[PDB]
Amino acid sequence: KLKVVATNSIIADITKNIAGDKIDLHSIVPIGQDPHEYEPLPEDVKKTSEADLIFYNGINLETGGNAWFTKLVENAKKTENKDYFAVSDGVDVIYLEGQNEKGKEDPHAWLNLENGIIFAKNIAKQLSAKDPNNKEFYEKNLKEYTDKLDKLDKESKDKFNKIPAEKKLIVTSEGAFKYFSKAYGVPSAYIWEINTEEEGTPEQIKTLVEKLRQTKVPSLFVESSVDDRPMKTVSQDTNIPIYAQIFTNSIAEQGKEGDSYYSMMKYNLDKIAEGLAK
Repeated sequence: KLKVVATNSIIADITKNIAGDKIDLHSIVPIGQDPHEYEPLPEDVKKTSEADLIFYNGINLETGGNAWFTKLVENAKKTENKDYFAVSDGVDVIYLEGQNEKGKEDPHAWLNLENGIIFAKNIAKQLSAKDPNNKEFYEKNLKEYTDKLDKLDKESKDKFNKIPAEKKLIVTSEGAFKYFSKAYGVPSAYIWEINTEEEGTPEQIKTLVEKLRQTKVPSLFVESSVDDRPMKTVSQDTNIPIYAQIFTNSIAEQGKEGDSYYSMMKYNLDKIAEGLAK
């Protein structure tokens, strides 16, 4: 079978929904770990060296900081846009501090569903190019999968559009929800910016408290993958409850709620639409 490597569980899950058992699939970053600044293990090196097709997020997720993915493909003698492909190719990129420069792309594109669809379309295209025998199969799965994502996307947009606008603010610890904000029409507020060295300092917490005091936002949220003590402090200091934990950069373990890209997103969308309507 085609040997495929995905850098993280979101990409791997989307890939599974396109390819089913037609491929040999290895995922590098395990469920619940952070795909930024990961350390590949020997099995990852072996699988990537053997791979026919390699998918990564791109837009600086795996190539910033320690640039682990770059090191991995260079050692594996794999070539950009021949062996390995950024599944974010084609997304409408957001830049940190709104400054369009290479390296300032915000990586968190999958947190709106239109980009999950783009991810899937890129995955299907490259599976089909490397394994034409199964092209019809990949394309059928692509349509089914992207239909599923599109329905959820439209339903969620309809819900957000109904919420009184004074309540519409997505508050999280890290500013990782800017693509979500763009797509669903819900402005972002947060304790610390992407790629900040110190997470959850007194300066940062105070800043967010002072902003939220002037708002009517009814719920805050917290990422399952961050230390929740800064947001708990913000919650206490503003008297705004934390409604839910939400997913950011990983699906959940198999069998749990959110154990696929689709169900991860449905959980997020469901909890945030619920929480902001309070």
